[PDB]
Amino acid sequence: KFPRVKNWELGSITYDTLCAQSQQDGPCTPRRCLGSLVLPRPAEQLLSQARDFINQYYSSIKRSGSQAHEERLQEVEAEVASTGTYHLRESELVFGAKQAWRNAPRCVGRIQWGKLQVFDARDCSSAQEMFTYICNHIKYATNRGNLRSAITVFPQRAPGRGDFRIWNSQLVRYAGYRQQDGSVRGDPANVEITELCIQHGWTPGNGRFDVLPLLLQAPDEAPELFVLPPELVLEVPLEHPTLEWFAALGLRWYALPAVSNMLLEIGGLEFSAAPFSGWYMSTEIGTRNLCDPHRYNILEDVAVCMDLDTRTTSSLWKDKAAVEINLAVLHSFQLAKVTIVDHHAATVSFMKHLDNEQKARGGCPADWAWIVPPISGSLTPVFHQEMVNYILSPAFRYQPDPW
Amino acid sequence: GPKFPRVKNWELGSITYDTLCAQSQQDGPCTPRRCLGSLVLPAEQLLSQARDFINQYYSSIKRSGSQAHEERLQEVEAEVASTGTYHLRESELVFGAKQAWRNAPRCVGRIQWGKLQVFDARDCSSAQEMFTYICNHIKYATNRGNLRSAITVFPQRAPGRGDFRIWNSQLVRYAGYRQQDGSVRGDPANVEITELCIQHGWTPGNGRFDVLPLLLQAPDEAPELFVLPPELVLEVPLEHPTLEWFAALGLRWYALPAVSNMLLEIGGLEFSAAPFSGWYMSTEIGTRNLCDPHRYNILEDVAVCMDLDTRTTSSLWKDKAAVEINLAVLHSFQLAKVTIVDHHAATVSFMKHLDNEQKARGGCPADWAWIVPPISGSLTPVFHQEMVNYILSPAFRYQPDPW
Ligand code: HEM
Ligand code: HEM
Ligand SMILES: Cc1cc(N)nc(C[C@H]2CNC[C@H]2OCCNCC(F)(F)[C@H]2CCCCN2)c1
Ligand SMILES: Cc1cc(N)nc(C[C@H]2CNC[C@H]2OCCNCC(F)(F)[C@H]2CCCCN2)c1
Ligand SMILES: C[C@H](O)[C@H](O)[C@H]1CNc2nc(N)[nH]c(=O)c2N1
Ligand SMILES: C[C@H](O)[C@H](O)[C@H]1CNc2nc(N)[nH]c(=O)c2N1
Ligand SMILES: [Zn+2]
Repeated sequence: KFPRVKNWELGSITYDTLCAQSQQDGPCTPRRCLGSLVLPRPAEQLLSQARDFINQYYSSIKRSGSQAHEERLQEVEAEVASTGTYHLRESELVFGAKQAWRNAPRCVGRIQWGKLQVFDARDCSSAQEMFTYICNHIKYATNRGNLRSAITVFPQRAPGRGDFRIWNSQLVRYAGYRQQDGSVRGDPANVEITELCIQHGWTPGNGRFDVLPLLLQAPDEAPELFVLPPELVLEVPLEHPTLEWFAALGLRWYALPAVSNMLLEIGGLEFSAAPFSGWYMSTEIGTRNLCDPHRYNILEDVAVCMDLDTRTTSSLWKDKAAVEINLAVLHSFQLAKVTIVDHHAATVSFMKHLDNEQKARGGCPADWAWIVPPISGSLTPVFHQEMVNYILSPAFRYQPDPW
Repeated sequence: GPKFPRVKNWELGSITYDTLCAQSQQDGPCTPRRCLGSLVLPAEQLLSQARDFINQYYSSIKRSGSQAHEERLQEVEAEVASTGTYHLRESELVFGAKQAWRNAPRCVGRIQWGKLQVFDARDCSSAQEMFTYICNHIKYATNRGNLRSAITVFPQRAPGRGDFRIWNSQLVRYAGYRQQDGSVRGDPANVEITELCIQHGWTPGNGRFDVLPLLLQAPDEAPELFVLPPELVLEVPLEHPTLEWFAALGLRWYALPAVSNMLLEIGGLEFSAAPFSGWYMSTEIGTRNLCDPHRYNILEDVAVCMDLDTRTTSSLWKDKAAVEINLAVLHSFQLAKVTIVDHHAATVSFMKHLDNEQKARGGCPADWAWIVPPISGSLTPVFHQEMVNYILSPAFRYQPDPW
């Protein structure tokens, strides 16, 4: 019934009781664990998700059962009855947004869950206006390098009609251009998205860090191409504290990590375009983005500059180079005065967050494989921490690509 | 598509469906409501388990349905009916032991499953004879440095009769002495067992690396204490290819990783004392044993020698040091010409193992968090491989400490 969660470093032990407020099923069954997969494959249902969410809200501001709580429940019943749907009040939205981040099992930065700038964008009618909002969000979130976490929430989905979508997977993304030789200049992860921009009229550059434009989609209309004003997009050239040759690799990364393809579910309403951003954890860039074989895959290159022995694996040239790369990122950011958090600091404050959430809620859904960073795993306290994963609502979801 | 778990590799973009999981006759800890994937520990019934394994045996020799097959079946239910247990034929045992290693979701060494040496010790009747048996195992398996995989199978559980048990978790372990100061000299993992040996008559050593004696338990007797002749316990003094001072730390490790407290379950029958052994992956010693906060914890020590800034996380001092320590392990094992495998090579052969298993059985149960190494996760290909975990049989199980 209630599972026992141990830390193998300290011998400490908790019991997750939060996991009973899970109303949504995951992929595992008693017969096989599938917890390592990246993805899945009526008035009544909405009304109870809403009732539950409203109760969560009035609880969150300790007014459960009071006057405004009663009339608000009746307001919702009344609106669903007559229309098959309802709408959120600004504050209610702001609550749900904070809560869906709080509930995200794969986010290691949740210590921050309470500090979130919310832009109400539900009064959007054109892709033009989407672009305007997307630009104010960026200017806000970037703040000359002192990064502030943000979300912008575009109009909810509606059964009569198509969705507001941002086709881009991230507001800021580097193009991936497919060469004659069947190789890739730029980011391999963004090949298909770079192809769409082009087909919808974009003139492409041909460097390895060409910021893609945005494809914005208003209901039931063709998507529209908007170029991001280059001064909004704060980038960081990568140099290395001791290695003078590093900078000449002309490596660089963008400051703002802002996901833009996930759906935000609150009280069983759905928000198909609701981009969110915080700040990077170094490993995201130094390890995944630059060292993944199916990304920029710079490991061999760097290591050769370091003059390490590539011939065998036991000289540990991959690990050696991986470290200098993450190192380079941290220095470069810290030097350009842009918010960055290394994997040690981040995981330490996630242990803290686990402890906060323990006393506050009786648990914390967490996805161990995603919370443990991609280098130096066991070197970080989270490695040694048993974790329970489950789905609480409000939530972010994956949704299908609009095309 | 197919109605079995679909299994993606994200570096390569390749897909497989796991049909092997259908063969799983036993629940693990996950449910649709919550994933417990990351948790470390979780007469009538006999006959059908036995029937199952006999069916497996006959499959493996291509004889499903035949006179010998069905006679063996008749033979087994005769024995159970008459006495409540039954006994394995020699080759049946060899098959099952190899099948339990093949079936183990948390071992990355499984590409070698077919090449294991099975020592039958079901005739053993004393703790002296147990000791002898263990000595031969260590001898054979150590093979002067050219390591050979082995298991020594002692007699099974009996209805109302005491188990054959090895009290030590591993055949070779270093002492852990609790200090009046609060600290621990030696390996803190081994505090209890060290204390259980002194209590049973061992005269303790003084060191960070004192090899423990064996507590061996014949059925229904107190455990007897046996000291391994030093010449049998092959150890590797640690040193660094280039950092000359490392050899001065006086760190060392033993060659033979030999688990000894696991239960081996074949077709219903339970072998409570059936120690097995292989060769190390570099990271077991260099990253867990030596760098864990709750073990030798030598990360700080080493970083000071390398002269890193240990006053801030973002110097990645832990990362740097851990890489040199892992490197020190490989160089030192290579130098002493003792078998070892680094995390890269190992993870590569596990991908090949996965490919093989797909073709042979249609899947491979795999505990992702456990397969992926404790440094350089995403640098090894297993990190990009989705894994299904489920329990097949023959199996190795954890089992309660005998005391
Ligand atoms: C504020 C600083 C933040 C840090 C340091 C951080 C860190 C991370 C990291 C390391 C991941 C793993 C992602 C990957 O490797 O692709 C992640 C995922 C995630 N984070 Fe954050 N995060 C931050 C802010 C936020 C904010 C503001 C939100 C929402 C408003 C958020 C919600 C999420 C979600 C929903 C995921 C899941 C990605 C997925 O399922 O694919 N995080 N975060
Ligand atoms: C041949 C060389 C082998 C290598 C390189 C290897 C590698 C590993 C590694 C790295 C682990 C994880 C250990 C940890 O960090 O706690 C492991 C676990 C395991 N291995 Fe192996 N293995 C080898 C041979 C064997 C053999 C001969 C057996 C038995 C026949 C075996 C059975 C197991 C089992 C049952 C586990 C799970 C331990 C647990 O559940 O705590 N392996 N293996
Ligand atoms: C808000 C926030 C802060 C932060 N530091 N980091 C993040 C994750 C970002 C950064 N670094 C990767 C990206 O994460 C994007 C979410 N995951 C992407 C994916 F891998 F799942 C694929 C497959 C299916 C869905 C689409 N893309 C978010
Ligand atoms: C046969 C073989 C080959 C190899 N390379 N490596 C091994 C694992 C050994 C060595 N290095 C770790 C140890 O694995 C032993 C089992 N690990 C789990 C544990 F240590 F946490 C505890 C708690 C649960 C109960 C059991 N023991 C075996
Ligand atoms: C298949 C596996 O689950 C996948 O490669 C995961 C592993 N852990 C991860 N962890 C984080 N933080 N981000 C990721 O994208 C992944 N990818
Ligand atoms: C807490 C977490 O489940 C635990 O620390 C696991 C993670 N992966 C592991 N993987 C291996 N090979 N060995 C281990 O001991 C662990 N420990
Ligand atoms: Zn699971």
